[PDB]
Amino acid sequence: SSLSILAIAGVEPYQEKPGEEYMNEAQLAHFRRILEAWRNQLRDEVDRTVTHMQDEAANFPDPVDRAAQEEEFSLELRNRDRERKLIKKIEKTLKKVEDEDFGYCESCGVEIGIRRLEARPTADLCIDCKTLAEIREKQMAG
Amino acid sequence: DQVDYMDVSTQQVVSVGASLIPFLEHDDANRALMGANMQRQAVPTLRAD
Ligand SMILES: Nc1nc2c(ncn2[C@@H]2O[C@H](COP(=O)(O)OP(=O)(O)O)[C@@H](OP(=O)(O)OP(=O)(O)O)[C@H]2O)c(=O)[nH]1
Ligand SMILES: [Zn+2]
Repeated sequence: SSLSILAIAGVEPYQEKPGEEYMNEAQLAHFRRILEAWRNQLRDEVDRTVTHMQDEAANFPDPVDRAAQEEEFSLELRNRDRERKLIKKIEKTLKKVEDEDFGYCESCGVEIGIRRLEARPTADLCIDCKTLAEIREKQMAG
Repeated sequence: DQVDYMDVSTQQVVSVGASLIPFLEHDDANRALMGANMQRQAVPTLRAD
């Protein structure tokens, strides 16, 4: 369905061949393409946002509609900030792919599933370590 | 088979002042706010209708 992250690029889910080794040239190229498309899309969305923000902004004479026009901007900027935070993660993942050290958990040497990487291409840890770390985080935070 | 309770009626969310405005469901929250605030300031006319 044209709404996921494989949709952004014109790629369809990969399919590891019977005797296919784990990290080959083709998979790494695939993931690089995916990340590059995702990024370029996000940045073009930022450009849209900025053009909108630059066109709309005006001085309203009523205080109960200046708030109206500055309560949608807060949400918009929130989404843009979040995606900007994800642009650094994508950049780092692009650095691991270029360095040919992509696809393995940082805590334990186990390799992360291919299907999980096609799910969330920025994955840094395996599902088990991810869950444990998320629990430890949420517990140390609250 | 999981719902323990249910709202008594739709109006229970809002006060009387806001409850008097018709078609709140189609009004932005800010303008409902200002509407209620001024509506409570109305002066009685000569002949109520
Ligand atoms: N649009 C988008 N943004 C993402 C995505 N993934 C992560 N982000 C944003 O980048 C931030 C970095 O997240 P991480 O610290 O790496 O945590 P994570 O491993 O679970 O992704 C996230 O923090 P955060 O705490 O979740 O942000 P927030 O909850 O404080 O708003 C989030 O704001 C994503 O897939 N899509
Ligand atoms: Zn792990």
